[PDB]
Amino acid sequence: HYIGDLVQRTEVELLKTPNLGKKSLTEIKDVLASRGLSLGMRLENWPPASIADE
Amino acid sequence: VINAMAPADVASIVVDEDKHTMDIAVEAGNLAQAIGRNGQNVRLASQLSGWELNVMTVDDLQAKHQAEAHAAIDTFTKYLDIDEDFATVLVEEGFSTLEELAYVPMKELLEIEGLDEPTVEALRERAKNALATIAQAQEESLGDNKPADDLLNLEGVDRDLAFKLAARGVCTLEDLAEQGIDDLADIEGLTDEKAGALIMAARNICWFGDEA
Repeated sequence: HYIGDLVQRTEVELLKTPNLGKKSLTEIKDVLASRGLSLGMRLENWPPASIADE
Repeated sequence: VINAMAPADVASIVVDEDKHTMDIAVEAGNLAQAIGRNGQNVRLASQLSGWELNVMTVDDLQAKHQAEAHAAIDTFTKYLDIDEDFATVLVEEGFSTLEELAYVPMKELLEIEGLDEPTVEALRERAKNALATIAQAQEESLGDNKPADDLLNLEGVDRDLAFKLAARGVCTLEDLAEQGIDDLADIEGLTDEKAGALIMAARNICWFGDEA
């Protein structure tokens, strides 16, 4: 539901599932061109330190 | 044929076209000497005619013999077809079912109790049309452009599954990889997990095609 969950998983792990399509790969590349998501990161589960509970 | 079964006791044999395959027809009691040794008289008598022989048993012949009468019938009846109650009474007297039987005598079935205007002579014509329909089925599997060698030799997919996948415009394995799970979900023969596995296998064959 959140793009943080998309950033938590690798692009190779998403490419190993056929739920994404060929045009969806191009859309994912267009989204990752801004380098805000799908940059190959690893989170704790959800929250960064700036994302703190208060 | 018989002379090649000597020294023993041959009684009958079957035939065919190019590869007739002399099906030796003897009895178990005489088969002991006829066959002699598993790997000796089965090869010596195989080159006798120059082709090859298939030593069988008297009962075996009959067993296979019937396994042929039911099949020009034992094939989901994909030929003429009309009502079934008349079809049973017609196939009772019918020799060798109806599989391509129009090229045979088209006047002895009129002797059958019930032959007004040429309709049974027409029923056989229906069987001929069924053969054309079978050719149309070949068109459905070739007569209308069936899948390529890449899609057909893909592991985890059969010929019917490849035809069902290629019926949506795809022709190659790359074209199947371009399709999605939702696009392949239009065919009820494939499930979402099976279409996902086939799409993943085609994408892996496309991406890792550099490696053998």
